[PDB]
Amino acid sequence: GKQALETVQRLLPVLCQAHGLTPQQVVAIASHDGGKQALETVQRLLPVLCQAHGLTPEQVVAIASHDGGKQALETVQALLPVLCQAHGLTPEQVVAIASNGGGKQALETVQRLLPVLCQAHGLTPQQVVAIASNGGGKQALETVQRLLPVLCQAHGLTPQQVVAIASNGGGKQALETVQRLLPVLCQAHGLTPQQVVAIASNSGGKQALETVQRLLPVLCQAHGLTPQQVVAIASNGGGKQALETVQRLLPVLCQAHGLTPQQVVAIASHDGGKQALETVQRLLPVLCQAHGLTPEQVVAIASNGGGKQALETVQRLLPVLCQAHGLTPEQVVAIASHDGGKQALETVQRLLPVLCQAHGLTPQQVVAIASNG
Repeated sequence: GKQALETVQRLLPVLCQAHGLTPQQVVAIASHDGGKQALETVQRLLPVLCQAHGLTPEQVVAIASHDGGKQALETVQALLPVLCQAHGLTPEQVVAIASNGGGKQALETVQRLLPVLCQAHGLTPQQVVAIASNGGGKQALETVQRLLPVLCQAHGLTPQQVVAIASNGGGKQALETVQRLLPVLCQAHGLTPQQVVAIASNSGGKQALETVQRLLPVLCQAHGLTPQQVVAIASNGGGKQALETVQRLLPVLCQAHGLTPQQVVAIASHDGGKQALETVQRLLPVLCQAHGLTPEQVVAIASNGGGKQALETVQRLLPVLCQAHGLTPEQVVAIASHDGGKQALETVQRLLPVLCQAHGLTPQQVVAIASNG
C-alpha cells in the first residue's frame, strides 16, 4: 500500500528508461493486490524473458497487469520452454494464456489438460490455447473436459463445436448455457443444434442465446420472420444487440419507410448489422429526399458488409459524382451495392476524371466496370 507507492517512485524511472515502459504500464502493474512485489518481479524477470524466449516488454507488462502478477510471471519463466517444446507452443501463445489473471493457474492447467484433452477428445494444442486465452481459462478448460463428452453424445455436437463455444469471453458460462438451452431452443422453439452452436460461438454466447430464447416467439409471430432469419441476425458478433435493435426498429422502418421485414433482416444479417440498421433509419430520409434514392436502393446499399460506411459515403459522394461527373444516383447505387461498394465508389471518384480524359472512356463505361465484385 504505502510500500506499493514507494516502489513505484523507486522503479518507475528505471523501468521506463531501461526497458521502455510507460508510466501507465507501470501503474497498471502496481494497481493490484501486492503491487510492490509485482513491480520488483517485472524488473528482474523482464530482461531474462526478453533474452531467453524473446518476449517484448509489452508482453511482460500484459502478464504482470492482473491480480497475481508476480506469480504469473514466475510461472511463465518456469513453463514457457517446456510448453513450447512439449506441445509445440509459440511464446506468443504462452503469453496469451497468462495475460488475463489467474495466470499461474491457467498455465499449469494447460500443462495438465493439454495432452489429455488432445488425446481423449482429439483436440489441438491451438484449440486448448484458444480455450484458455480469455478470462476464466482454467475453469473453461475443466468445463470443456467435463462437458465435451456430454454434449457430443446427448446432442451430437462435435469437439470443434464445443471448442468454438468455449473460446470467447466466459467459456464455462457459454458451455453450461448451451447445455441447458440446446434442447429447449430446438424442441420448444424449432431450432437445430447447429443454429444453437452458431449463436453461442461469439463474444457473449450466453446472453446471445438468452436473448434469442426470449425474442424468438415475439419476432416470429409479430413480424412473420423465421428462425433461420433470427439465427442469421444473432450469429454475428454483437448478435444480441443486433436482435434487440431489430425488435425496436423493424416496426418503425416498415411502417414509416415502407421497408419489409425481409429487408430489415438482410440489413441486420451482416457484421455491423446493428449499426447498419441504425444508420438506415438516420439516413434513409435524407437519401430519398436530397440524393434521389428510393428506400429500396437504400436497402440494397446497406445490405452488404459495412453497410453503415457504404451509406455514409454514398451520402458523401453522390452529389459530387452526379454534379461533376454526370452520374445518376442509379449509377451510384449500382457501384455501392457490392462487397466493398464504399471503396469502389471512392476509386470511381478518383479515376473517373482521369480515365474519361485519356481514354475518352465514358462515365457509363467506368460504371459498367465498377458495378461488379
